[PDB]
Amino acid sequence: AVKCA
Amino acid sequence: PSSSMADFRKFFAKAKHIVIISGAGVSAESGVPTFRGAGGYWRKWQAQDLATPLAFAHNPSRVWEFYHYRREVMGSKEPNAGHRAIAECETRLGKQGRRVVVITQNIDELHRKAGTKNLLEIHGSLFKTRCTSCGVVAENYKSPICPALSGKGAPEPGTQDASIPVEKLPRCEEAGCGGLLRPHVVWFGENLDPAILEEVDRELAHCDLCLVVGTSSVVYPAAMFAPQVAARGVPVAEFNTETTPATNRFRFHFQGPCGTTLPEALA
Ligand SMILES: NC(=O)c1ccc[n+]([C@@H]2C[C@H](COP(=O)(O)OP(=O)(O)OC[C@H]3O[C@@H](n4cnc5c(N)ncnc54)[C@H](O)[C@@H]3O)[C@@H](O)[C@H]2O)c1
Ligand SMILES: [Zn+2]
Repeated sequence: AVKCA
Repeated sequence: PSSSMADFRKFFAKAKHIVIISGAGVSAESGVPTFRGAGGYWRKWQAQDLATPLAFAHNPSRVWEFYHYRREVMGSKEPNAGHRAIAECETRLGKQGRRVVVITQNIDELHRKAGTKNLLEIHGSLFKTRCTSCGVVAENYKSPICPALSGKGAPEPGTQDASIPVEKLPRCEEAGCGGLLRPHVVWFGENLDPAILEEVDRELAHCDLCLVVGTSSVVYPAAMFAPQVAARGVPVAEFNTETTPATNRFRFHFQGPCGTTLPEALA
C-alpha cells in the first residue's frame, strides 16, 4: 500500500 | 452522523477494543501545524512535494533542512489535552483488561511523549533515521542531528538552501557503512511497512469502537481504515474541526478542537 495524498 | 455525546458514551462504556486513528489535527493544539493550507508550506515549497523520494534523491540537503527544522520545532512541544485524554484512557481501560490502541499518521511522537503505549506509527517517526545503504533504523534525538544543520531549516520564503554537501549531511555510524541517512518517515509514493500494515489490519478487524481524530481522511491508505471498520457495522466517531470527505460514512461527528472534545468523550 502506497502512501498517497 | 450524530453529535450526541451521550450516545457515543454508551458505546464507549461497553467497548472492549477501541481503535483511535489520529492525524495532524491531534497535535495542532500543541503548536504543531498541520499541512492544511498554510502549514503545508515551507519556503516556496509544498510539504507534499518535499516529502517524496523524488525530492530527496535530487536534493537531500533541502529535504533534510525541512526535517531538521521540524525535529527542532518538535523539541519545545508538549502533548496537549487531546493526547493526554487518549493516553489516560488507555491506562484506565488497560487495568480493566480492555484495549485501546492508537494508529497515528503523525511522525511527531507526541502520543509517545504523552504516555500512550499501544501505538502504531504508520508513517514512521521524525526522531528515527534510516540508512539509505544498509537499511539500519536507529533512534535519533540529537540536536542538531548533524553540525552542518545548526541554525538551518528556516521556513521563510526566499531562504536560500544551506546546500550542505552530502558527506556532511547525517551519515550512518554503522561499522564500515558511512551511508547517507534519511528520516525514517514514509514519503508520498512510498510503501507503508507491510509488517505495520498487518498489525493495523488485526486491530481494525478485532475492534468494536473506532475514533478518528484530527485527520483529513484524504491520505491513503490510512483514509480507508475507519471507513472499513464502519463497513463492518462498528461505530465510528470523528473528532475534527471540520467535516471531511469521509464524514457521512461515520456514526458520530463531534466538531471542534479535539483538545476540548476528547477529554469529555474519553473520561
Ligand atoms: N504532527 C505531525 O506529526 C504532523 C504534522 C504535519 C503533517 N503530518 C502528516 C502529513 C500528512 C498530511 O498532513 P495534513 O494535510 O495536515 O493531513 P491530516 O490528515 O493530518 O489532516 C489534518 C486534519 O486535522 C484537522 N484539525 C486541525 N486542528 C484540529 C483540532 N484542533 N482538533 C481536531 N482536528 C483538527 C484538520 O481539519 C484536518 O482534518 C498526514 O499524514 C499528516 O499526519 C504530521
Ligand atoms: Zn548504513
